[PDB]
Amino acid sequence: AYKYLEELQRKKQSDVLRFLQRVRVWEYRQKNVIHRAARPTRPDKARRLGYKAKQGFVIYRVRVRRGNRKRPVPKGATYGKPTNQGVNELKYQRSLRATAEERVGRRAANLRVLNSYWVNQDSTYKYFEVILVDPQHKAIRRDARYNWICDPVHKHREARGLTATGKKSRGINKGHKFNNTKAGRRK
Amino acid sequence: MAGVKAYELRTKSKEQLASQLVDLKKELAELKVQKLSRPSLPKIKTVRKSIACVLTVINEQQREAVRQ
Amino acid sequence: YASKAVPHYNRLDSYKVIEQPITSETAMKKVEDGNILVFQVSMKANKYQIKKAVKELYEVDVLKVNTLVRPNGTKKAYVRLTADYDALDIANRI
Amino acid sequence: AQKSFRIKQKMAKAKKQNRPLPQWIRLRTNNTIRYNAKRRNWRRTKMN
Amino acid sequence: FQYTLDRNTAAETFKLFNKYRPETAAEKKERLTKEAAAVAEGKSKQDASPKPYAVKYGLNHVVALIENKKAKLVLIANDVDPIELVVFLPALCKKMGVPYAIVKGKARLGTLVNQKTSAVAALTEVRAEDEAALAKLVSTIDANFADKYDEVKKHWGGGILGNKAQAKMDKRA
RNA sequence: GAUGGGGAAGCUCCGUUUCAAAGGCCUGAUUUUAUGCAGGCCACCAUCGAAAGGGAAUCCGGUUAAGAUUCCGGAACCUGG
RNA sequence: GUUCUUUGUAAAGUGCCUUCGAAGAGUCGAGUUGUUUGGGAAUGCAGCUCUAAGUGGGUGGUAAAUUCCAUCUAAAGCUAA
RNA sequence: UUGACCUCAAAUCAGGUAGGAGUACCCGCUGAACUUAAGCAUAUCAAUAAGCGGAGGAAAAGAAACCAACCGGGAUUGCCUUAGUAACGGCGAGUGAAGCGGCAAAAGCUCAAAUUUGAAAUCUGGUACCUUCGGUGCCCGAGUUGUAAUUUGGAGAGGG
Repeated sequence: AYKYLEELQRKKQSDVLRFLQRVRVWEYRQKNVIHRAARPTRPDKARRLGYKAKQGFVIYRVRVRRGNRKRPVPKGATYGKPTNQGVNELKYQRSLRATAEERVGRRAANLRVLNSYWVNQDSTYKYFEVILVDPQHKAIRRDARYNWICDPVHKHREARGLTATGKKSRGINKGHKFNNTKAGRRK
Repeated sequence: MAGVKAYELRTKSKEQLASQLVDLKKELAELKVQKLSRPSLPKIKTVRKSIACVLTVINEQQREAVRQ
Repeated sequence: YASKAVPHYNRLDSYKVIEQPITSETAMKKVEDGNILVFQVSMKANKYQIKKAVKELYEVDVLKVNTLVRPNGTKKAYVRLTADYDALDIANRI
Repeated sequence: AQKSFRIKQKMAKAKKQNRPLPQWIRLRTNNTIRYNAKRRNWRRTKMN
Repeated sequence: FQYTLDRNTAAETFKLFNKYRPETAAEKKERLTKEAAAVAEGKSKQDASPKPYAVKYGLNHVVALIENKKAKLVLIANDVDPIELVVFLPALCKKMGVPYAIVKGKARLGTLVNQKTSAVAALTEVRAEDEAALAKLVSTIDANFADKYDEVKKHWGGGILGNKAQAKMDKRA
C-alpha cells in the first residue's frame, strides 16, 4: 500500500489531488497558527522520512507565512549601494518551511523534531507539517532503534541548522562549492 | 549533642531527644537572660553549637526513616 | 486529586520564638512603674504569636502587646500583665 | 517621610555600620589595616 | 462552538463540486448506502466469521493480497482521513479480479477484526459457506460495487488517476 | 499591563470591545460530612496604577532626656463571630 | 575464575533459475528577483511563479543543438579520533 | 434506552519535560558604517563589529546524486602544498579558492520502498539477583497499535 500512496500524491493538481487540496486547505487554514498533531495527514512519503513512528507518536502542524523579506526600520540608512539603501525586496535566506520547523519546536520542545513535510500552499502562507519523537520519553530510547535523536547534543537542533532543509540550504553538497564554512577562512 | 554526637546518635524518642532539645534551648534562652557584662560568652557559644548538634542529629534519624 | 511522592520531612518547627529580654534603662522602668515586660522578638514576629509565646514561655498572661520595629532590626514588643504578673515579680527571669 | 521596610531595614543599616573602626582587630596578630575606610557621613556621601 | 470547524468542513465537503474527482465521489454519492442493509449479511457472516470463516485484517496486507489474487469479497470502508489510503483499493479491485465492496462502518470493519479501527477487510476461506457467502453475497455485492465502478465516473465523478494504477501495478521494474 | 489568540529570523510586536471547552458562585441539591442535578447571573473580557481623589469606626486629660488622636486614666464608636 | 551451557530450527560463506525485490515530488530542473562567490552567459542560498522522468536522473569549471562518452545515485538517517 | 469509531477538551488527579546561565572556541540567522580607493558612488572594509537563537566537550563534516583526462583515484576533518597562481576586479584599488602529491587520525554503517497484520512497544501492579519513589527481569492486567524481525552499497541476494 505505502507505495501507491507515495506515487499517488506524486501527481499534484490532477482531479483528486486538487479537489482534495482544496477541501483540506479550506479546512486546515482555519485552525490556530500551529495546531499540534492529529494522526499524520499524508503518511505516504512520510516513512521515507522515519514516519509517524516516534515516540509512540507525535507530529504537529504549522502555517508559516509566505512571501519575501520584511526589512525593518522605516529608513535606509545606513548609506546605500550595496544597498543597504534597499528595503522592500530583500529575500529570506532562511527557507520558508524552516521557520516552520523552528516555531513548532518552540511551541513545545518536550520533544525533538525528526523532519518536516510540505502539504499545500495558499497565496498567504505555505502549509508545512513537522515530526517529533519525545526523547525525554519512552521506547524512544528504550526500544531505541533510534536513540540517535535521544543522545546528548543531537537535540533542540531543530534549528541549530543541523536539521535537513538547513543542512540543504547550506552545504550537503560535496565538490563544486564553498559550503562547509565557517572557514571564512583562511586567515 | 553537647558531645558527641557519638552520644546523641543514640537514641531516645523524638519525644525524648525532645526535652533534651527543649532543655538545651531553655538553657540557651536563660543563658541569654544572663546578658550581663563580659561576656565570654562563653558557653552561650557552647550551648549553641550543641543546640544544633541535637537539631541535626534529630533530622537524620527521621530521614533514614523516610528512607524505608 | 492524588499523588505518589511528596515533600520530605516536617522541617521544622519555624516557631521558637521570643528574642533576648530587651531590657535597659527605660525598659526596666516599663517593667517597673507600669508593669509591662519589654522583651524583644524575631522581626517576622507572628504578632499574637508573641502572646502565645510569653503566655507560654514566661507563662503568666498579657493584655496588650503594642510592638514597635525599633531602629535596629530589633523588633521589640511591649507586653503588659493582668492582676497576675507583678513585673519585677515576674522578673524572676529578667 | 513615613518610610517602608525595604528602605527601613536599609535605613537601619546605615546606622549599624555607621561606626568608627573596631579597635580589637587593630592588634590581630597578622596585620589588620587601620580606619573604618567605608564611612558614610550623612552629610558627605548619601544613601540610596 | 468549535464542532463547527468539522461541521462546516462536511459542509464545503459537499458544497464544492457536488461530487468531484474519482470514485472519490463513489466514496460519496454511491457511498451513501454502500453497501446497503444487505451488506449486514456479509457483516454478519464475517461477524462470527472467526469460527466459520477465518478473517482478514491487514491494510497494506489486503493491498498486496489483491495483487496476490488470493483475496475474497474485500469490503473497503466509507470513512477515510485522509481518504487517500483507501482510494487506492477502488481501482486494483477490478484491475486484479477481487470483488470490491465499499462497505459501511469503518470502525465496524474493525469490529470484524477484533481491533480498534480499522482498514478494509476481506477473506479467503469457508466451505459451508463458500456458497452462502460468495453466492448471494459476492454475486449481489460484486454486481453493485463492480458494475458500479463501470461508469460511476460519472455518476459524479471520475474514477480518477487510472494513470495512477497504471503507474503502480506497472512500476515493478 | 499577562491569558483565548494573532504578527515577527528573533529578542519581541500587537491586541483587553468582533472567536469550545466558558467563570465561578450561589440557594435549593443525587447527599449521613463528597458531588450531578432545579434554576439563576453569566466574553464580568486577570491584575497594577492615589500617603491631596474615592474611603467603616476616638476623643478629653496626664505623661518623657527624646513619643503619642496609640503609652495610661477615663470616657467611646466600628468591624467580623 | 565462567560450578553455566535451554535452544542449536542460532547465524554465516558456490552455480541454477525469477525486466530478480526497484530506491526519497511541490521534489529535480527551469523562468525571474534579490543575495553571495575567485563562480567568470560559470556559487550556493532563498523568494515568487512552472513543474519531470523512470534504459531515469546529477555532473563533467562557456550558453544552443545532435551525437557519443566518462562518472556517481540526490530530494530520509547515525557515526570515533 | 443502551455501546463504540472520531475529531475536541477539562483534570492539583500519573509521571517526566524547558525556561536561566554562561571567557574562549563550534551551527545558524541578521547586518553596519569607519576604512582604501589619494575624489566618490563600483567596489575595499567584510560574509568583518553590533543584534538575535542553538549546542558541546569539542563542534561541524563524513560512506559521495564525489574527484576525474587515459591514468585512474575513492567518506569527512586538519596540516604542508596547490597559490598570491585559475579565475573575480571603475580587469582599478584590491579580491583570489580548487582538484592523483607528502603528511596527521582512521570505521564504518541503518532506514523508506516487500511479506505470515503484528506478538514488538508504554506503562502498573504482584514477586524477583538487585533492600522505600528506584539498574532489568517474569507473569499477569489496561491500555498502545499504518511503528514485531530479514532487506538499505553491495546488495545480502529477495523467493524458489
